[PDB]
Amino acid sequence: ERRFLSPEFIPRRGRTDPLKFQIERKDMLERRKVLHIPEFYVGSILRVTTADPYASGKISQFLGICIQRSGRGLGATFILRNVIEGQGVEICFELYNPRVQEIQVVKLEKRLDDSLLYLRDALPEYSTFDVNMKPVVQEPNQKVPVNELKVKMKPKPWSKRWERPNFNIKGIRFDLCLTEQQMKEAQKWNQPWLEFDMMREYDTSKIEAAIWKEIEASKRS
Amino acid sequence: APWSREAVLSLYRALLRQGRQLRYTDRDFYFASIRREFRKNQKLEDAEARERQLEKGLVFLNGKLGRII
Amino acid sequence: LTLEGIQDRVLYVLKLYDKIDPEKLSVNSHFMKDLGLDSLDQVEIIMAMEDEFGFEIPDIDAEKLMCPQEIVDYIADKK
Amino acid sequence: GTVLDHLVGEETMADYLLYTLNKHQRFGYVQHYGLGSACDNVERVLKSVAVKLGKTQKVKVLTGTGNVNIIQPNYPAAARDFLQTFRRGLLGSVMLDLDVLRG
Amino acid sequence: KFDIDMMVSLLRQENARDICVIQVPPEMRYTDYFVIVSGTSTRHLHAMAFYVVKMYKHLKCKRDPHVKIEGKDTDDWLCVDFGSMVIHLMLPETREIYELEKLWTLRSYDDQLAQIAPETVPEDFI
Amino acid sequence: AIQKMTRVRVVDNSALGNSPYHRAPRCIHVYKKNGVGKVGDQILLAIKGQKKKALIVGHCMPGPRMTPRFDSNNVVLIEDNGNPVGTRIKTPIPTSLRKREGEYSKVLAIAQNFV
Amino acid sequence: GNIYRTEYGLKVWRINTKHNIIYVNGSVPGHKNCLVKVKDSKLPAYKDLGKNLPFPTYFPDGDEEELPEDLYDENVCQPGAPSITFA
Ligand SMILES: *P(=O)(O)OCC(C)(C)[C@@H](O)C(=O)NCCC(=O)NCCSC(=O)CCCCCCCCC
Ligand SMILES: [Mg+2]
Repeated sequence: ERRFLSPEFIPRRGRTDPLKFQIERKDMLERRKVLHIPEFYVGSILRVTTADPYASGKISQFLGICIQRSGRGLGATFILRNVIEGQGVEICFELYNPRVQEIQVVKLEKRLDDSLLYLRDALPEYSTFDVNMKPVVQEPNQKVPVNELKVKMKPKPWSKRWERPNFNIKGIRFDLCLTEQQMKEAQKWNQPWLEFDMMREYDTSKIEAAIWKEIEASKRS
Repeated sequence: APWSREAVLSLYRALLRQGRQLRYTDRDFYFASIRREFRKNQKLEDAEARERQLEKGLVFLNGKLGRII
Repeated sequence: LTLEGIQDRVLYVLKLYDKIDPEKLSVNSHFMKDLGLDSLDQVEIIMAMEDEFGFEIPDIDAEKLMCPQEIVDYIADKK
Repeated sequence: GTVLDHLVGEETMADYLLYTLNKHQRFGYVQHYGLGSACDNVERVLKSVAVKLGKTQKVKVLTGTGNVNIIQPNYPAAARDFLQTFRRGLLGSVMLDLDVLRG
Repeated sequence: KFDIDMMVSLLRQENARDICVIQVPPEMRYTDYFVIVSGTSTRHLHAMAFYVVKMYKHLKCKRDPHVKIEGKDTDDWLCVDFGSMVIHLMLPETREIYELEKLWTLRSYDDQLAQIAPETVPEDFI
Repeated sequence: AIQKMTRVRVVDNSALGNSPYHRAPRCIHVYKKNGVGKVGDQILLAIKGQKKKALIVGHCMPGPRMTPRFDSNNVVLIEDNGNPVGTRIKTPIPTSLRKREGEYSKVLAIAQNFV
Repeated sequence: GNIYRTEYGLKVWRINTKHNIIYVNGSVPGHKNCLVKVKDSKLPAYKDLGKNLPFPTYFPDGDEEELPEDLYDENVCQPGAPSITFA
């Protein structure tokens, strides 16, 4: 019995009044019951159908791999990346924007890293996907598959120093692109005291329970 | 050299069937455009590019990507 | 209908053509050498007469017409 | 050499000097660089010159997937050497005002 | 009602040669009807351009916004884009240079589109 | 996104835009008050010893939401009056040129892909 | 900072009757959970616009009817409304 909560439902730490969060979540549940938002993680293949305002409201389609799920509240967004014709594109879709017609999970999967921003510097075929690929079936009551793919990287320089410990990336074959001295040099930025700093961990266990009660209460009503 | 000669003439007259049924565009230009298009794409002797011209002619007959009326 | 009205209409629609030279127009006008017509030209002239005289002629026989005598023959026995 | 070559671009007069050599039908560069035969494609001539002298440079090329660093024959080095050889006189005498002289 | 039926009729009295109308499917996400008009002189396309917009503004449709003439400085090519209909008034010589009929009927199957080389991603040397 | 001395990628099939040395032309002037070029703005290119005007269709800099973001800066060449230099466009281009005010119907007609 | 500043020309998109919440357009000066004084706009273009507004104020106790839960704008798309399809 696995239950999943959308990441944007958990508010960021701060001094914001929880009453604002309650009203924000009420708008989500009112919007969610109209447009179904399927469960997906970073690395899943998503096809999003929207309407273009300045093209006589014609139906739009875009397929790509999710690489980032940031934002909070009704402004939550996810980024789909794909290579069309040989040129890579990225679109930052909005979950609760009424322009969105439907969201379909072509392939539900998880990657070894929380964010796939390093795919920009990776090889092109690790981000290129067929636009009209047939969605695959997901067995009910089954654990979400986790992809252990270790992509191959283009030669340096990169957009960001992905090998530094702060990024904490476990989906890159560093030995095929960086020498042993380079790895040791990047180790100088490691901060072993961060993982043991008890005062910077955010405990959301008492918060997710409150969110779940609100979600089910609205559905019953 | 092509898939079959009979198909090539069959599609050419099939285009004229559509041209006879059209309403908006000019018949004189439509008839002139299709004939001169065939005049240059023939006698190529490659036996493969003419097959590429066949499939692009086929989708023109279907008109699922664009239809001239 | 009148058999005479068939052949005269057949030759009239042939005389309407511009590129070909109306030098010899008999029931046995062979277009390959007299007029130098290719497969496209032979197909097109069939549409040049079908639009005003026809509407029951498919491709299964139009590829082997080869002479103005037999459209008169093909029209006569079709009606 | 009355003006600096960099402000005009070493490639533009490499083709122009190649153009004048073809007009004079001298072809002194063919045996100097060991080229197979006289050519008019400026980029291919510089490719042979860079191959002949083993000059390679890495550059950034704008692709559809981003910027890629690839190693290519050093065309500016080839153009500069090719220009210097002509100025030194190893490519034979030249006359750039022949066309204006005849009319 | 401002539509293609009146659009073609308004172009008849302007001696617009080689009128081509292409039904654009909604999957193309550009428009519904694409029109190509050939002219004889630069004044002729301008005369057609002013005539069609004058009727468009005067006849109906106060709600939709007005349309500007596109390509006034360009003598060879002129265009005007309405809400769902777009017209490209160009000289026949420009039509041969800028072939537009096949592209809007054949998507990525055009002769020039098939002529261009695909993405190569230049490789390293030696 | 694009400013003076910024390398750009030419997407149309113009003979001018094809570089045999794989050398990318760089912008020398941006036709705007602030000198910053977003999608749909007009700039100047110094390409192959010629000062040719150009129109930018995509940039690597992020823009507004629901707007596609390219990983490369794409340009299309146009004449001094507005006509495009190249004949057709192969790489996908944004559809926002319709909403923007300016001369964008020429490039859209010769464009192929929409994103 | 720590000084009084006023922002003008802010319209009201939505009003929540149950929680007494006003949805003013844009950003307003001050941090979160700060007290802001609100009043009608003083801009000359927005004068003589209180003809239909409550005067001198709204009296829910004496009102003949009960206000809806949320008062939206004509242009505002409701969260429960179907997805917008443009013309
Ligand atoms: P016949 O039997 O004498 O013909 C035989 C010929 C034509 C001489 C052949 O030997 C030959 O030379 N070629 C055979 C076919 C060929 O070369 N190409 C196939 C033609 S298909 C084509 O051109 C696509 C049509 C698309 C229509 C676009 C029109 C646009 C108008 C707006
Ligand atoms: Mg950077």
